[PDB]
Amino acid sequence: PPEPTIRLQEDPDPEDENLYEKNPDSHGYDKDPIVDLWNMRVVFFFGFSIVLVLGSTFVAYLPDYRMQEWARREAERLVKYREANGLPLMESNCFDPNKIQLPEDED
Amino acid sequence: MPLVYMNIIMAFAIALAGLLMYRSHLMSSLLCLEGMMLSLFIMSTLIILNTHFTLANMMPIILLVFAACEAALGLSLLVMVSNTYGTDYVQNLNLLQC
Amino acid sequence: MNPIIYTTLIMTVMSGTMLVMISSHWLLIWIGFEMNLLAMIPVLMKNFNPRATEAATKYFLTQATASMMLMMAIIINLLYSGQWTITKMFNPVAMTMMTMALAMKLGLSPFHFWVPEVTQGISLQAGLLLLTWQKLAPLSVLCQISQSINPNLMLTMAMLSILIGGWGGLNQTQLRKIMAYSSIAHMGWMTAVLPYNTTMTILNLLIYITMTLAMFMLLIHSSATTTLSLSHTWNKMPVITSLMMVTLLSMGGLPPLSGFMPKWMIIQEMTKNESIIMPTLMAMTALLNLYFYMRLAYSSSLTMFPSTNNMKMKWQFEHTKQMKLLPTMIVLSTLVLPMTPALSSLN
Amino acid sequence: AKTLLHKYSDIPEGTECHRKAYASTSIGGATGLIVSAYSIALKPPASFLEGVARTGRYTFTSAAIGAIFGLTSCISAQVREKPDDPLNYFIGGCAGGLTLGARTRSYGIGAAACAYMGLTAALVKMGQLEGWQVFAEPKV
Amino acid sequence: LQYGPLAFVLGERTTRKLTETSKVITVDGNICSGKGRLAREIAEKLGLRHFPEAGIHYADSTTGDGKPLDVQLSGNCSLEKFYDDPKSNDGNSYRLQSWLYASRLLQYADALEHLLSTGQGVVLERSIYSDFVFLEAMYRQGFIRKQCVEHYNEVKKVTACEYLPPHVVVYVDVPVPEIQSRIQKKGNPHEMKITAAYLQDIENAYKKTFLPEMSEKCEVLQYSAREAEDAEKVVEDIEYLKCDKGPWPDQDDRTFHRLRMLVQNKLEVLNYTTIPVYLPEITIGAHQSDRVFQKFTELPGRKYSPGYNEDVGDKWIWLK
Amino acid sequence: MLKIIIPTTMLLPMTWMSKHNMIWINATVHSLLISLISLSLLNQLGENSLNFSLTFFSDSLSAPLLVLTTWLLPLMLMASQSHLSKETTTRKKLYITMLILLQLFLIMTFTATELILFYILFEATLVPTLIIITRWGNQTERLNAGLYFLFYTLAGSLPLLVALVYIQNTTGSLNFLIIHYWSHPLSNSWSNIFMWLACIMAFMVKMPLYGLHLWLPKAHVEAPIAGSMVLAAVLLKLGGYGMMRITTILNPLTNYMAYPFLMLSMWGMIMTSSICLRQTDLKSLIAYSSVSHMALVIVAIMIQTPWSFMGATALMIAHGLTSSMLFCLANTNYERVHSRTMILARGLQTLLPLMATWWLVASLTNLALPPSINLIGELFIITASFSWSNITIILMGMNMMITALYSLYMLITTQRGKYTHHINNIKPSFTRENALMALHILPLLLLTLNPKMILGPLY
Amino acid sequence: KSASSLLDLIWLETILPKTTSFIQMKMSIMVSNQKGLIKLYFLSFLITIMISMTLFN
Amino acid sequence: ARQWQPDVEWAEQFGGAVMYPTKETAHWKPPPWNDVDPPKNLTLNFGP
Ligand SMILES: CCCCCCCCCCCCCCCCC[C@@H](O)O[C@H](CO[C@H](O)CCCCCCCCCCCCCCC)COP(=O)(O)OCC[N+](C)(C)C
Ligand SMILES: CCCCCCCCCCCCCCCCC[C@@H](O)O[C@H](CO[C@H](O)CCCCCCCCCCCCCCC)COP(=O)(O)OCC[N+](C)(C)C
Ligand SMILES: CCCCCCCC/C=C\CCCCCCCC(=O)O[C@H](COC(=O)CCCCCCC/C=C/CCCCCCCC)COP(=O)(O)OCCN
Ligand SMILES: Nc1ncnc2c1ncn2[C@@H]1O[C@H](COP(=O)(O)OP(=O)(O)O)[C@@H](O)[C@H]1O
Repeated sequence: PPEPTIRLQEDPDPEDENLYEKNPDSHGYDKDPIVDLWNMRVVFFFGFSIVLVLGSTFVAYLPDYRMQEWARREAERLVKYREANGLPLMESNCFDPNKIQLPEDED
Repeated sequence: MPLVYMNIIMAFAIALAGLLMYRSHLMSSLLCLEGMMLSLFIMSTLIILNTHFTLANMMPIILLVFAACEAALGLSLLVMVSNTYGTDYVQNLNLLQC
Repeated sequence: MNPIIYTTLIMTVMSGTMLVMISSHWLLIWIGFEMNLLAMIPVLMKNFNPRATEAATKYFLTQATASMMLMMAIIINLLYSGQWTITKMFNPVAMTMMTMALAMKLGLSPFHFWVPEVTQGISLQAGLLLLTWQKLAPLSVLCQISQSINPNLMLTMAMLSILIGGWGGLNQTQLRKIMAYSSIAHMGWMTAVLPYNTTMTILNLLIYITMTLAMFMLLIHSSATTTLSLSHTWNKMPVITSLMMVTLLSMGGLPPLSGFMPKWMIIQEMTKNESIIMPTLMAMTALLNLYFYMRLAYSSSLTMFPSTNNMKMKWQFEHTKQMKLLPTMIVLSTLVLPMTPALSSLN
Repeated sequence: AKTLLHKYSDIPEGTECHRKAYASTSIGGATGLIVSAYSIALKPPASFLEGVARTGRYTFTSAAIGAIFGLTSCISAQVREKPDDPLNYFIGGCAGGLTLGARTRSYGIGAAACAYMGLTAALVKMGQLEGWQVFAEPKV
Repeated sequence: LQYGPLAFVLGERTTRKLTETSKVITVDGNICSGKGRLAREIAEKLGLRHFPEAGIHYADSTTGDGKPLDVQLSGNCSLEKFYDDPKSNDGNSYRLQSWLYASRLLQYADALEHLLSTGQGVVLERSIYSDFVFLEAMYRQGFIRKQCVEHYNEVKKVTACEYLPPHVVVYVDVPVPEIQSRIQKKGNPHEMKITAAYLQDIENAYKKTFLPEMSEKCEVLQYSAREAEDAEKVVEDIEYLKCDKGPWPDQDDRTFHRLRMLVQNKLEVLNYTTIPVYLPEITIGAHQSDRVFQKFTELPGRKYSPGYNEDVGDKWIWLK
Repeated sequence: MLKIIIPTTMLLPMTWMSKHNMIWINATVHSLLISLISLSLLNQLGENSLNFSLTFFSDSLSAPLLVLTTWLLPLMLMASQSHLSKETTTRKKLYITMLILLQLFLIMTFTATELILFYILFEATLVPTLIIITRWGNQTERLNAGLYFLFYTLAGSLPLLVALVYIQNTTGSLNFLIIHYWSHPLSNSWSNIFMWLACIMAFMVKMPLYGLHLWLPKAHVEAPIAGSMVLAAVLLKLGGYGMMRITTILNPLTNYMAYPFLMLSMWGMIMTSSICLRQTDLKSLIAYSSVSHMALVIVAIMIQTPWSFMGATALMIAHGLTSSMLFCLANTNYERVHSRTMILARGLQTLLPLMATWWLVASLTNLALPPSINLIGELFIITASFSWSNITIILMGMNMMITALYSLYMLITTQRGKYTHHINNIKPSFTRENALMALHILPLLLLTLNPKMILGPLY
Repeated sequence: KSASSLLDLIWLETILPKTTSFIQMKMSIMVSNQKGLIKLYFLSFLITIMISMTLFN
Repeated sequence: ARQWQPDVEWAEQFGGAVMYPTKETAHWKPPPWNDVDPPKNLTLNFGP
C-alpha cells in the first residue's frame, strides 16, 4: 500500500484569531483599531442616540389620527343630548328600518 | 373515397410499420422510406390527374426530385456509419443511450 | 470545414426556415423543411467523430420520417378538399398525422427519444443551433393551423412532454442531455397553450430561446460538457459560475426572474378557458426541472469543488474568442419581468 | 376509445353491480394491455413466452384492480343509500388499492395504493359532480 | 486583424508560406547529454528558430512579464525535491511530471503557431513525444504509482491526438558511464543523487519504445557523442533527406487552418490537462485552491486583462 | 412609499462603491437611518388605510412589520461582522447585497396593494434566503436544508398562484380594497373547498403548520446567524400576513374548513413544546419554540375574531424580536465553542455575567412574562379562543407550562452549574455583542409602553 | 420517543419528503434507462401512432 | 473553524455516467473526455 494516506493537497485548518491579543480595547468590530473605534462610535450614536431616543419620542408624541379624543368627545356630546331628551341611549338598529325594504314572504 | 386510395394508404402504413420495426440493416430503413415516397407519389399523381388540376402536375415531379436527394444524403450517412463498423447493423449504434 | 461553406450552409438553414414561414402553399412549406434538413446535417457533423455521425444519422432518420408523414397528411387534406393553402385542416386524422409529424419534428413526447441522443452526440455549438433555431418552423406551422388541432391530443402530448422532461432530467450527469430534457419540458409547456393563445406560445418560445442561448454560450465559454468538468469553473472564472447559477434559477421558473413570465402567463390564459387541473399538474411537474437545475447550481457555484494542479497554468491565459451577445442574453433572460405587458406587441 | 367510458357511465351508480364490474374490468384489461405493449416495446425481457407471460400478468392484475374497485364502489353506494357521494368511491378505490398490494404482496405498497386510489377515485367523483374539465375546450 | 475565419476567407493561406525549409525538428537525448548544443547549432545553421527546453516556469515566460512567478503559484513542484527524495510522501514526483508534460504541450503549440504563421521552421528539445520515458523510468524505480501513469496516458492520448508529429527526430546516443561522469563533472549537488538504474531505465525506454514508434511516421537520425560534435554533417543529413511518409504531405489549406485555430487560444490547448480525475498527488482542495487563486489575482499585472491594469501603467483604460 | 424603497435600492451602489474596510460602517449607518425614516409609517388612522398610490398602501398591520424588517438589517450586519472577517471583499459585498435584496423584497411585499404582486415578491424573497443558506452555511447539511426550505414552500405556493388568477377571472380584480369592498360569501361546494385549500396552504406552510414544519429546524440550524435571524423574525410572519389578508374572501367556508388546522396547531404547540424539553441542540430548540409560537398565531388567525387578530399581530412582532435575540445569544456561544451543543459549554454565568443577564432577559420574554407584549398577544389569543370554546384553556395552560419549563431549562443548562474545565478559550464578551443584545431587547420593553402601536388594524 | 423520534424524525419525514424522493427517483430511473436502440423507440412510436389513431377519433 | 467544502468522495458521486446507478446501469461507462472513440488495401494473385 504505497498510498500517501492523503486524499488531496489541503491547507491545515487555521486556529481562530483572537482580537484581544493584538489589540486590547478591541470592541469586537474590526482588527484595525481606528476602524474598530469608529464602527463602535457610529453604531452607538445611530442606534441608541438617534433611533432609540428620537424615534421613541416621535412615536410617543404622534398626533391623534386614530381619533380617540374625537370619538370620546362625540360620545360625550351625544350622550348629553340623549340623556336630556330621554331617548333610550343607543338604538338596537344601526340603520333606520323605514329606509329598508324587506321582501314580503306571503307564505 | 375509392378503394385504390385505401390500398395506397395501406401500402404507406405497411412501409411505415416496416421502417418502425427495425430488425437490422439501416439500408432497410432507407428502403422503407423510399417505399413510402413511392406510395406518396402514386397517390398524389392519381388525385391530381383525376381532378384535372393542371398546374398541380408540377407537384409530383418536385416531390420525387427532393425525396431522391434525401435518399442520397441518407446513403452517404450509411456509408460513414459502415466506415466505422464495416456493417450497417442497427444494434451497432448503441454508443448513445438515453 | 471551409468558412465559406459553413456560412452558405447556415444561410441555407435560415432560408429554409424563412421559406416555411413566408409561404402560403403546403408544397412550399414541405420544400422549406426539406431544405432545412438538407443543410442541417453537415452543421451537426462539423467535428468529425463517430458520435457526431451517429447523431446526424439518427436526426436524419427522424426528420425524414416526419417529412414523409407531413407530406402524407398534406395529400389526404388535398384529397378531401382540393386546397393547397395553409388554413383549417378540413379533415379528420389527416390532421392527426400532421400533428404527429410536427410533434416528431419538434421532439414532443412520445417522439422525444432522439433529442437527448442527438444533443449528446453533437458539439455544444451544434446543440445550441439545434435546440434554438430548429423550433421556429414547426411551431410556426402549428400556430397557423392552431384552430384545427384536436385539443385532447395536443394537450396529452404536451403533458407527456413536460412529465418526460422532468423525470429524465433527474438522472443526467452530462450537461447536453440536461439541456435536451429541458428543451423537451419547455416544448411541452409551449404546446399546451397553442389551442388557447398562440401569442403565449410565441412569448414562451422567445423566453426559452433567450435562456437557452445564454445557457449554451456560458457552457461554451467555460468549455465543460460534464457536471464535474463544470465544477472546476469556479477556480478560474467565478463570475461565469455566478451568472450561470442566476441563469439556472431563471430557467427554473423562480420569480422575480424572467423564466417565471411564460408559465405564469400560460397558467393565467389556461384559467380563462376553465382549465384548472392541468396548469396545477404542469407546475407540480416543473418542480422536477427546478430540482435538477438546483442540483447543477449546487455543483457549480454554491459550493467549491476540488481542483487540479495544472489549472494554475490556465490562470495565465485569457479567452481569445469572445461572444458579444452573451451579456445581453444574460440580462434579457434574467431581468425583463417588469416589462411583461409588452407581450401585447404580438411578439 | 370512448365506448368503454360510455358503457361505464350510462349505468346508474346504485344499480346493476355486475354490469359496472364488467365495464370496470374491461377498462382495466385495456389499460393493462396498453401498459404491457409499452413495456414490451421499450424492453424485450427475454423471449416470446416471457413477454406473453408478462402481458398476461399485467392484464389480469389491472383487470382485477378494476373489478374490485367497481364492486366495492357500487356496493357501498347501494348499501349506504346516498348516491353521488365521493366517500363510496374512496372506499372502492381503497379496496382496489388493497387488492393490488395483495397481488404484489407488500403491506407498504398495499397501504400506499389504498390511500392514493381512494384519493383519486374521490377526486374523479367530485369532478363528475362539479363538471371539472381535464381537457377544456377553447373558450375565449 | 487577429487570425480567424475572416482572414482565411480574404487572403490568409499558409501553404504559400511553406518554402521546403520549415521542417520542424525535435532533438532528443538522455540526461546531461549535449542535445541542447546540437539543437542550437542546427537552428543557427538552418536558419530556424530554437526553442529552449521547457521547464517549470516556461508558461510564465510567455504571459505578462517574462519573469518567472512563485513556485506555489506556478507549478507547485520542484526538480530539486524530486532529486533529493524521489519517493516523497506529498506526491511531488507525478505532480512534476504532469506539469512538465503540460508545459511541453504549451511549447509545442507555440512552436506550431510560429511555424504556421511565419513559415520559419523550429527546433525543439524533448517534446510531448518522448516525454513519457521519464514517466516510464519513474514507474520502474518505484517513484510513482500505476494510477499516475494511467492518468498520464489518458491525458497524453486526448491531448496529443490533435497535432502533427515533427518532421525529423534527432537522437544523441551516449553510454551511461559517460553521462554519469558528466553529471559528476557538472557540479550540481542535486544531480549527483541520480542512480545508474534510473538513467538506464530512461535510455531503455528511449530505444525500446520511442525510436521504433517514431520510425514509422518520422525520420530518425541516431547519433553518438563523437559524431554529434560536428553540426555540418547533421545539417547535411537534414537537407539531403526528404519527408514523404508522415502526415505532413497530405495536409492542405483547410487542415492547416483548423490546426492554426487550434494552436492559437492556448486555453483550449490545455483544456484536457485538468480532467476531473482525482489523483491524490495532483488534486487540490477547495480551501487551498481558493487561497492560491486569490494570491494569483493579487499579482501586480494579473487582476484584469493584459491591457487593463492600472498599477502596471496602462493608461486610457476608460476609453479602451 | 418610495421614500423608503429608494434609499434601500441606493444601499446597493453605496455598498459596492465603499472602501474595502468601510462596508460595515456605511451599511450599518445608512440602514439605521432608513429604519428611522420608516418609523414615520406608524402614524395610522382609524379609517381605511394609508393609500400612497395605486401600487403601494400601508396599514397598522403592515407598518409594524415594515418597521421590524427595516430594524432587523443593522442587527444582521452587526452579527455577520464577526464570522465574515476572513472573507474577501467581493464576497462580503455579495453577502450585504443579498441582505439588502431581501430587505427590499420584504418592504415591497408588505405593501403590495395587489395579490399577484404580493405573490411575486412573496416568492422573490426565496432566492436571497436560499443563496445565503446554501453558500455561507458551515456544515454539509446546508445544501439539503436549502432544498427542503425551497420545495416545501413551492409545494404550497404554486397552487395559490393558480387560485389567484382564477379569482381574477371571476371577480375581475385582485386589488385588496376592491376585494374587501366587493366580497361575497363562498358557497359550500367542493370547488370552493379546493379554492379555500389553495388560498390557505401556501401561507400555512410558511408559518409553519405542525404537519409541515420539518423544513424549519433544518433551515434554522444550517443557515448562518443573519439567515437564522431573518428566517425567525420576518419570513415566518409572511404567512400570517397572507392569511390575515386573504381570509376575507374565504368566509363563511372558514368555519367548517378551519377544524383540521385548528386541531393540528392546538396539538402541535404541545408536541413541539415537549420536543423542546429533550433537545441536545440550542438552535433546534429555538426553532421548535418558534414553531410552537406560530402554531398559536395560526390558531388566532383561524378563530377570526378582533381579539384574535390583535393578539396575533402583537405575538408576531414579539416573537420576531425574541427569537432573533435568542439566535444571537446562541451564535455568540458558538463562535467561542464551535460545537453548538447545549451540554458542553456550562456554567457561563460565572465567566460572562452580563451575557448571562442578556440570557435571563431573553428567556423571561420568551416565557411570556407580563407586561411584555409576548404576554399581551398570548393572553389576547387565549381569551379569544376561550370565547371560541372553553375547553381550549386546558391546551393553552399546558403549552404555557411547558414553555416556561423549556425556557428555564435552556437558561439553566448553559448559564448555571459548574463550568467545563477543559474549555479555556472563552474570551470576555465584545462591545459589539452586548450592543447587539441591547438593541434587540430595548425595543421590546419600549413597545410594552405603547402596545396599541402593534395591535393591528382591529384596535 | 413519540413526539421527537417517532413522529418528527420518522413518520412526518416518511410521508411528505421521503415518499416524494422515492417516487421521483424510481420514475427517473424507469424513464431515463433506455439502451439507445432505435428499434425499441421506433416500436414505441408505432404503438403510440396506432393508439392515437384508435383513441382520439 | 472553517466552512465545510466538498471533498473528493463527495465529488465522485457526480462522476458517473448517470445519477442513481442501478444493477442494469452499473456497467455503463462515462463517455471519453474528448468525444472520440478508438477506431478498433487488398491483395490479388493474377496467376497463369
Ligand atoms: C438603569 C436603572 C434605571 C435608570 C433610569 C431611571 C428612570 C426610569 C424611567 C424609565 C421607565 C419607567 C417608567 C416611566 C414611564 C414614563 C414614560 C411614559 O409615560 O411615556 C410613554 C411613551 O412611550 C412611547 O409611547 C413608547 C416608545 C415608542 C416605541 C417605539 C420603538 C423605537 C423605534 C426603534 C425600532 C423599533 C424595533 C421594533 C419594531 C416594532 C407613554 O406615553 P403615553 O401615555 O402614550 O402619552 C404620552 C403623552 N401624550 C399624551 C402627549 C401623547
Ligand atoms: C401532512 C400534515 C398536514 C397537512 C395538511 C392537512 C389539512 C388538509 C385536510 C383537508 C380538510 C378536509 C377536506 C374536505 C373537508 C369537507 C368535509 C367532509 O370531510 O365531511 C363530510 C364529507 O364526507 C366525506 O368526507 C366525503 C369525502 C371523502 C374523501 C376524502 C378523503 C378522506 C381522507 C383523506 C385525507 C388525506 C389528506 C392529504 C392528501 C395528500 C361531510 O359530508 P357531506 O355533507 O357529504 O360533504 C359536505 C361538503 N359538500 C357540501 C361540498 C358536499
Ligand atoms: C404544503 C404542500 C401542500 C400542497 C397544497 C395542496 C392544497 C391545494 C389544493 C390542491 C390543488 C387545487 C388547486 C385549485 C386551484 C383553485 C381553482 C378552483 O378552486 O376552481 C375550482 C377548481 O377545482 C378543481 O379543479 C380541483 C381539482 C383538483 C385537482 C388536483 C388535485 C391535487 C391533489 C388533491 C388532494 C389533496 C387535497 C388536500 C391537500 C391538503 C394539503 C396536504 C373550480 O373549477 P371550475 O371547473 O372552473 O368551476 C366550474 C364548476 N364548478
Ligand atoms: N520529463 C522530465 N522529468 C523530470 N526531469 C526532467 C524531465 N525533462 C527534463 N528534466 C530535467 O531537466 C534537466 C536538464 O536536462 P539536461 O539535458 O540533462 O541538461 P542540459 O540542459 O544542460 O542539456 C535535467 O536535470 C533533467 O533531469
